[PDB]
Order: sequence, then structure tokens, then C-alpha cells
Amino acid sequence: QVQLVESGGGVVQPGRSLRLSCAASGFTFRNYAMHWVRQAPGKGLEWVALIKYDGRNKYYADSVKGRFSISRDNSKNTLYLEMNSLRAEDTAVYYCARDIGLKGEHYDILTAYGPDYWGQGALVTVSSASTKGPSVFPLAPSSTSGGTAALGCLVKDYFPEPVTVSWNSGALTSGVHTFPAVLQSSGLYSLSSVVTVPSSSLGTQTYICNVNHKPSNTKVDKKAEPKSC
Amino acid sequence: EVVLVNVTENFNWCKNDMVEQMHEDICSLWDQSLKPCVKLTPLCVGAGSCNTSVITQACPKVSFEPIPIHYCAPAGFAILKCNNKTFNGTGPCTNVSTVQCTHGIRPVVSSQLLLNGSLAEEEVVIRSCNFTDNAKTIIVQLNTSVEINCTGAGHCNIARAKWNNTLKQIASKLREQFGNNKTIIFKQSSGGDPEIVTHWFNCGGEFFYCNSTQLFNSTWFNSGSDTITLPCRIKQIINMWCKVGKMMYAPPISGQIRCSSNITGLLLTRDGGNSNNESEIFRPGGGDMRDNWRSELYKYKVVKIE
Amino acid sequence: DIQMTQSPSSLSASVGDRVTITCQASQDIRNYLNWYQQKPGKAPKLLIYDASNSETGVPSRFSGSGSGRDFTFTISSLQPEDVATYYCQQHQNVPLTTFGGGTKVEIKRTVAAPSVFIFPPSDEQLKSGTASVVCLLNNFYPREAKVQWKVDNALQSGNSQESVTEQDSKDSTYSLSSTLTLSKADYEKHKVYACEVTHQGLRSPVTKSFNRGE
Ligand SMILES: *[C@@H]1O[C@H](CO)[C@@H](O)[C@H](O)[C@H]1NC(C)=O
Ligand SMILES: *[C@@H]1O[C@H](CO)[C@@H](O)[C@H](O)[C@H]1NC(C)=O
Ligand SMILES: *[C@@H]1O[C@H](CO)[C@@H](O)[C@H](O)[C@H]1NC(C)=O
Ligand SMILES: *[C@@H]1O[C@H](CO)[C@@H](O)[C@H](O)[C@H]1NC(C)=O
Ligand SMILES: *[C@@H]1O[C@H](CO)[C@@H](O)[C@H](O)[C@H]1NC(C)=O
Ligand SMILES: *[C@@H]1O[C@H](CO)[C@@H](O)[C@H](O)[C@H]1NC(C)=O
Ligand SMILES: *[C@@H]1O[C@H](CO)[C@@H](O)[C@H](O)[C@H]1NC(C)=O
Ligand SMILES: *[C@@H]1O[C@H](CO)[C@@H](O)[C@H](O)[C@H]1NC(C)=O
Ligand SMILES: *[C@@H]1O[C@H](CO)[C@@H](O)[C@H](O)[C@H]1NC(C)=O
Ligand SMILES: *[C@@H]1O[C@H](CO)[C@@H](O)[C@H](O)[C@H]1NC(C)=O
Ligand SMILES: *[C@@H]1O[C@H](CO)[C@@H](O)[C@H](O)[C@H]1NC(C)=O
Ligand SMILES: *[C@@H]1O[C@H](CO)[C@@H](O)[C@H](O)[C@H]1NC(C)=O
Ligand SMILES: *[C@@H]1O[C@H](CO)[C@@H](O)[C@H](O)[C@H]1NC(C)=O
Ligand SMILES: *[C@@H]1O[C@H](CO)[C@@H](O)[C@H](O)[C@H]1NC(C)=O
Ligand SMILES: *[C@@H]1O[C@H](CO)[C@@H](O)[C@H](O)[C@H]1NC(C)=O
Ligand SMILES: *[C@@H]1O[C@H](CO)[C@@H](O)[C@H](O)[C@H]1NC(C)=O
Repeated sequence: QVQLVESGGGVVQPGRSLRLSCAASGFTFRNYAMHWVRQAPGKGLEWVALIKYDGRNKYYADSVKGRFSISRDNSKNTLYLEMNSLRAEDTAVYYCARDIGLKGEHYDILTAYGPDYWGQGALVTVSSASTKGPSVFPLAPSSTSGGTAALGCLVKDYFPEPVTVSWNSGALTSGVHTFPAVLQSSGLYSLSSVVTVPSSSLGTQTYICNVNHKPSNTKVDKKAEPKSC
Repeated sequence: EVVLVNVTENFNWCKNDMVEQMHEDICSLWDQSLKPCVKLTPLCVGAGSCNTSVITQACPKVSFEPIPIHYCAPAGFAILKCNNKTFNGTGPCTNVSTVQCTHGIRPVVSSQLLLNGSLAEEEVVIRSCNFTDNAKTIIVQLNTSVEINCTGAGHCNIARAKWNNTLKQIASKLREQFGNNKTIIFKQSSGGDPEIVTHWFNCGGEFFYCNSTQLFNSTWFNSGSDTITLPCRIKQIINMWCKVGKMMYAPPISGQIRCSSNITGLLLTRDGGNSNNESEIFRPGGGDMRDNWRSELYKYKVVKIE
Repeated sequence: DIQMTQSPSSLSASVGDRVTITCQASQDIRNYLNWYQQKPGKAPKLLIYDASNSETGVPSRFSGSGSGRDFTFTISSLQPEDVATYYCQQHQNVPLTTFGGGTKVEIKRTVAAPSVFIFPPSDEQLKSGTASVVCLLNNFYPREAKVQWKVDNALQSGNSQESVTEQDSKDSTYSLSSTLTLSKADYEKHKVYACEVTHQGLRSPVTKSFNRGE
């Protein structure tokens, strides 16, 4: 099972540096070239850097040229990217991606054959602002009304992105709607997570609200219960 | 030079600093060579009596041959050389000599196949830093070389019969290390960079990438054409040219160095999963040039003189 | 430095339709071109490498053709899960370039009325001096919708923020969350809080509401 896992994302203030890594497994790491690709908020995929199997030949995009550095450790199966003199523009999700091999369908020797596997990514937020943990307020059930009901959680006042919301530790999936986070005037983010359940399954079904904000080590499990007295 | 009689020494090719020093500092060198011949031709003329012959000098093509490089121990040191003609690189050598220099080495950058190297003097020898660690490269050393003809037209030629006999031998030495009753299977690389997936190797300033799948695809101990032609792409690679300080050494051009050679060994990797199918899978390895150096330097170690 | 162009920028089609995206390069790139698919939130997956080769595990409905400067990606029978943004990418030489933003593919389905819900602030939150009144609009189509807050029949403005999901992969609908935020002091002033919504599946604007003191 080809797996790539980025680590080391978070906030970092303008001018400073940061180094991401990527833990690889499921294939012979030291045989494949590796890529770094980044994607700014709601924008497109921008190729950043490439390192060959033997960690010798390295290639950079002009934008990060001179500020970024790519390297690998074939002994620990990890890929590194160190970024210096960060600007606001550098804020983005950073994906590590494994370059396709030389597949039998190719018939020429090229510098790259393009990625095939990608990591889930790690968000890097360039900002002066401080890291604050969420507060998890509930969203209770109410008295079409005897058919299906709706409840959820409100993750409010945190920074920076992003938060993980799940239900019953990942059990409940159907009907769940985690919304894109909104940036408040307070500089902090907020979002909601809701799930629709039959108005006859309450009181007998425990609804855990697994909220997770890694950047501030905040892990919270709330309980959604109908109001009374 | 000197044979240390009645001496038993302990080698460890896997902790050998010669390997690291060479890999770091050694660059290929070529020199102009002449292979002159003479042609003798009867001067028959009319009408059938040839009591004259013409003697002519010929074969005036000048090619560049690789110059052998020797590692020489520094003043106050010496090189111990294992003379056991089947040393596995680790442990006691019951028969040891002292030399000032190593045998001549003609360096060649390659993956999968070892070219222009040294042959096993007795039987086919396979080695590894750890046969249990399926991530350690297995170095094969043949006792007779398989010729491979390579042209700038982008293909290499290997006699199928010779290759099949080499596979049988290699697969007989693997059955001997992984289970005297196991099916031995060769398959192609599982993917990666061009240098790794193909039989990649240099010839002057140019690098051949050869489709090697015809060579590694057969099953052994489980009861076609006469020539194998491997398709090859050929690229220049300036960033591999010897760079010593300020100067860069540009190798002879394409038509100057012959690209054919003698296969003296292989690099392999054995698969994992430990599926006790009583059958092991092997694939073309390489990419780590230190493995290449170990295949020539296994019988040497440097020691202080007292 | 090679520039990639895709077309259309975005498109709407119906389930079962044939969708055809085209890619174009500023110069010859033989067939060294890949197609990727990115669903909202997730990381891109490869679907086609070198123009026409289908990646392993990729549904049979995805194909690719072309060479030189002109390429085509095709979904033969469009499914609800195929909603995503598709990028083409050249690897004739680095930098690897694509088309900024790629191509967004959306489903067009029958009109759907939103099921509306309203939520009052939690006693927990009111303790800290802030009231978040939240309105939810569940599984509707099309995306366009008006949410309107009223406190004591007074329409509100500037104290509201909304967020909309992307198209569901199962039923091709959207959901919207609107949040009215007031200082606990202003929340304590008024009694009836309402959320009136105007869509297209509604016979007429719908209003869910409540009043402090259940
Ligand atoms: C090499 O050639 C073989 C046999 O023709 C073919 O199956 C395979 O696709 C090629 N391998 C590579 C890595 O291109
Ligand atoms: C070295 O060892 C051999 C065998 O044990 C012995 O016969 C011999 O006398 C020893 N030394 C020599 C070469 O005299
Ligand atoms: C040379 O040629 C003549 C005439 O063809 C012949 O008679 C004679 O035997 C030849 N001499 C030699 C070297 O045999
Ligand atoms: C020891 O090495 C030397 C190499 O010259 C060889 O002549 C000799 O046969 C070896 N040992 C034995 C078996 O006498
Ligand atoms: C050479 O070394 C091997 C082990 O590496 C050993 O099995 C063999 O007996 C040795 N041969 C001798 C002592 O000449
Ligand atoms: C290598 O040979 C020695 C004897 O010379 C033997 O004792 C040892 O088990 C072998 N080691 C390896 C690397 O398998
Ligand atoms: C080479 O080694 C094999 C065993 O691996 C043996 O059968 C064969 O006879 C040897 N050939 C030569 C030329 O010594
Ligand atoms: C050799 O490899 C095996 C398998 O990984 C491992 O268990 C063992 O520790 C290794 N032995 C040595 C001598 O390093
Ligand atoms: C390689 O070339 C030599 C002559 O230079 C020839 O004898 C040999 O048959 C060739 N190998 C093959 C199998 O093509
Ligand atoms: C040797 O090679 C031939 C093809 O040249 C192959 O068909 C046969 O199986 C091989 N024979 C042996 C040694 O098993
Ligand atoms: C033992 O060896 C034979 C080949 O000689 C092999 O075919 C067979 O599978 C082996 N027996 C088992 C399974 O133990
Ligand atoms: C690999 O071996 C099979 C027979 O087992 C043969 O049919 C096939 O052509 C070989 N693959 C090549 C030469 O690419
Ligand atoms: C021989 O190989 C085939 C697959 O190549 C396998 O199905 C079969 O079980 C093997 N037989 C032996 C000797 O184990
Ligand atoms: C191998 O050896 C021959 C001469 O020994 C040389 O001409 C040829 O260039 C060498 N091949 C390679 C690939 O270096
Ligand atoms: C390979 O080795 C043979 C001697 O066994 C030699 O004559 C030949 O020149 C070598 N082949 C090449 C082309 O280097
Ligand atoms: C491989 O070995 C396993 C046992 O470890 C056996 O169950 C399976 O049938 C074998 N696969 C074949 C027949 O190739």
C-alpha cells in the first residue's frame, strides 16, 4: 500500500523558516524521484520542487528558487523541504508526490514522468498571528418534524486552519455536513458540522463530536443532546 | 607481493573504507590505443600462379581504451589481500597476502549488470551484507563472462544460449542460499527512475538506458531466437563528467570508445513478504555505486605496518 | 517555459452525459501529458498518464487522447462522484506546468427544496458573552439561495456570515450554513429570532424560528 504522510505544518511568521517532511512506505523509496507541489487557498496546483532517486539532481520552480531547498534521507525513507524567508504568498497546502516510474508505455528518457501518488498534504500558514484553540458549542435537536431531525457542533474562534470533525469516532458518516470555515472579523475562524438522523433514534444513539485542531493540540469530544428544563 | 604464511586474518568488506574513498575520488580515464594488424594477400594475377604475396599494414583505427586504476596504501600502511578464491567477504581468511596496491580497476557506472569486472576464479559466487535483509543488494560474481555487443544505433546483443546458462548457474547458487528446494524466479524491476528500471551504464560521456526485461523473466526448478536484442536510449549527461577542482574532464566522443563489454556480474534484490511458497523472486538492482565498488574491493583491507 | 490552457474553465452536465475537456500546450510536447482529478478538500489522484494510458484502478469510463499540442480527456458516462476539478499537466521538461484552476465539473439535476433548520445559542456559549444563532439549509439544488435573518421582525445586516458546501458526491445537492452573531447583551434584548429563506424549490419563502425561553 503506497502511503505518503507529510508532517510539520502550521503557522510561521514572515521572514522565518520551516521544514516539512514526508514519511514514505509501501514501496522502495530509494528508487523513486519525489515532488513537492503546493496549492494556495482555492487556487491551482503549483509545482515547487523535484529530487531524483539518488537525492543528487534537484530542480526548483522560479518562484521559490533560492529560498527553498529539497533533500531526502533514503535511510529513513523521508523527504524534506526547507523553506526560508517566507512571504504571505507562500501560504498553502504542500503535497509530497511520488513520480511515476519508467513505465513500459514510455519510450524516452525524461527528467520527470509526473506524479502518481500524493500525500494528504500539510498546511503552512505564513502569519504573525498567534495559534488559538477552538471552543466547541453544541447544536441541539428540536420538536417533517416527526420524520427526520438535525443536530451538530459549532467549532468557533480558532487559528489557523484546519480542524478535523468526525462523528461517533468515525462511525456515523451518512448525512454529515462539515462546512468550509468562515474567517471572522476577529481574525479567527469558525465552522459547523451537522448530521441528519431520524427523529426516533435519539436517546438511544450516542452522538460523539470528534473535533481536532492539531496546531494547538486541541482535541475535543462533545455530546449532542436534546434540550429540556 | 608477500604471502603471510600461517596467518589468519578477519575481513569485513561491509565496513571497508576503501570502498568509500574510491566511490568519492575515482574517475574513469581513457587513453588512445592501437590494435595494428597485417594483411597478407596472394598476388595471383594471370593466370593462376601466385608466387608472390603482398604484405600490408592495416587496422589503423584508433579507439580509446579505459586505463586501469590502482588503489595504493599510504606510507606506513599496507593492504591485506584475501587469496581464498571463494571468500564471502566476512570472517577469517586462512590464506593472506600483503600488497602495496590493488589489482587494476576499470571503473564503470552501471545498474543491474556489472561490466568489465573481475570473474570468480572457481565457481559462481553470490554475496550480500545481509541475505536475511531483502533490502540489501545481492552481488553476483560470474566465473565466465557473457559478452554484450552495444551499438550507438541504440541496441545491445546477448547470445540467448549463454545468458540462459548464466541464469541456471545463478539460480543454482540462490537455491543453495535460500533453500535447496525452492523455485527461483527472475522478474523485471518494480519501477522507479530510468537509471534504476533499465540496464543503465556509461560509455564515455554517453549513458545507455537498455530495456532489460528480456533478461529477467524466467522460472527455475519447477517440474526462441538465438540472440537477445535489448532496445536502448542514449543520452549525454554532462553532470556526471569528472569534475576535479576547476577543471572538467570531457570523455572521448561517441565514435571513439567501444560500447560493447563483458558482463562479469549482476546486482539483484530479493523480494519480501516471506511467502513460504518455497519460491523466491529476484529483480535487477543497482543505483548504489558503492555496491559496484564492493564487488571488486571485497578482498582488500588497509592496515598499519608495525 | 511551457504554458497549458484548458477549456472549458467550468461546465455543467447531467448524469450519463459525455463530458469532454480539452488541453493545449504552448509548444510540442509529444504525448508527455497527464490528467489529474481533485475532489474538494482531498489530494489529487492520477487518472491518465502520457495522454492515453489509464492508471490502475481507474474506472473504465475515463479516457484520454491527443499528442503534440492538442489533447482531450473524456468521461463517457458522467456519474455523481465525478464532480471535481480536473487538471492537465505536461512533463516534457521542468518546471512541470498546468492550467491555473483547471476545469471544474458540476452536475445538473432536478430542482431540490432545502429542508430548513434553526439553532439557538448554547447555554455554554452565552456564559462567555456571545450568541451564535445558526441556520442550516440541507440538501438543495441549485446552489443559489437567499437567507435572511430577523430579530423582532427586524431584518439584519453585517452581523451574518454564510458558508456553502461543494456538490455532494452521492446526490449532487448543496448545503448552506448561515450564522448570525450578536453580543450576549444584544441577544438578551430581543425575543423572536427568525431565518427566512428564498430558493427555487419553495412555493414561497420559508421561515423557521424560535423565542428565548423554550
Ligand atoms: C521493455 O520491453 C518489454 C518487452 O518488449 C516491454 O514489455 C516493457 O514494457 C518495456 N519495459 C519498459 C520499462 O519500458
Ligand atoms: C604452518 O602451518 C602448517 C599446517 O599446520 C604447518 O605444517 C607449518 O609447519 C606451519 N609453518 C610453516 C610454513 O613452517
Ligand atoms: C614463380 O612463378 C613462376 C611462373 O608462374 C613459377 O614457375 C615458379 O615456380 C614460381 N616460384 C615459386 C616461388 O614457386
Ligand atoms: C594461498 O594463496 C596463494 C596465492 O598465491 C596460493 O598460491 C595458495 O595455493 C593458497 N593456499 C594454499 C591452498 O596453498
Ligand atoms: C574460503 O572462504 C569460505 C568462506 O567465505 C570458506 O567456506 C572456504 O572454505 C574458504 N576456502 C579456503 C580456506 O581456501
Ligand atoms: C562467510 O564465511 C565465513 C568463513 O570464512 C563463515 O564463517 C560465515 O558464516 C560467512 N558469513 C557470511 C557473510 O555469510
Ligand atoms: C563456473 O561455476 C559453475 C558453478 O556455479 C560450474 O558449474 C562451472 O563449471 C564453472 N565454470 C568454469 C568455467 O569454471
Ligand atoms: C540481517 O537482516 C535481518 C532481517 O532484517 C535482521 O533481522 C538482522 O538483524 C540482520 N543481521 C545483521 C548481522 O545485521
Ligand atoms: C559480439 O561481437 C563479437 C565480435 O565482435 C561476436 O563474436 C559475438 O558473436 C557478438 N555477440 C553476439 C551474440 O551478438
Ligand atoms: C536454456 O535456454 C533455452 C532457450 O535458449 C530455454 O528454452 C531452456 O529452458 C533453458 N534450458 C535449461 C538450462 O533449463
Ligand atoms: C522439492 O523440490 C521439487 C523440485 O525438485 C519441487 O518441485 C517441489 O515443489 C519441492 N517439494 C516440496 C514442495 O517440498
Ligand atoms: C518473458 O517470458 C515469457 C515466457 O515465460 C515470454 O513469453 C515473454 O515473451 C517474455 N517477455 C519478454 C521477452 O518481454
Ligand atoms: C511452479 O511455478 C508456478 C508459478 O510460476 C506455481 O504455480 C507452482 O506452484 C510452482 N510449483 C512448485 C514446484 O512449487
Ligand atoms: C569494456 O572493456 C573494453 C576493453 O576492455 C572497452 O573497450 C569497453 O569500452 C569497456 N566497456 C565499457 C562499457 O566501458
Ligand atoms: C570480452 O572478453 C573477451 C575475452 O574473454 C575479449 O576478447 C573481448 O574483447 C571482450 N569483449 C569486449 C567487446 O570488450
Ligand atoms: C503459496 O504458498 C502458500 C502457503 O504459504 C499457499 O497457501 C499458496 O497456495 C501458494 N500459492 C501458489 C499455489 O502459488
